[PDB]
Amino acid sequence: MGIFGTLYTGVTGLKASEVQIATTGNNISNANATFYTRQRVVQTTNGYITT
Amino acid sequence: MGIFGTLYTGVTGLKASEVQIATTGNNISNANATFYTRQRVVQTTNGYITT
Repeated sequence: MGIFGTLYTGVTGLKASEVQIATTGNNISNANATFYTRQRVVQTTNGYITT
Repeated sequence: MGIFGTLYTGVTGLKASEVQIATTGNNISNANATFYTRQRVVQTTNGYITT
């Protein structure tokens, strides 16, 4: 029962914190400007069902 | 056959405690995607008895 239960709580909980932490962290530490911005990208799709 | 229930009654408080715990963290969970409002869980009963 507990194998996946407890596991993913730690996985999800930890990620939520460090990410936002990181996002703010360097930006403030930088004499910030903008000559680059987040790259965004997409994943190809597999076949799906409709009978 | 009876102990089946004996396990289950503990499972109620057990899993109810499990589910309610998971609910709080899930409210926290995926904040990278901006904002969110809520979900909720409930218990149920019906007509007249008292004993």
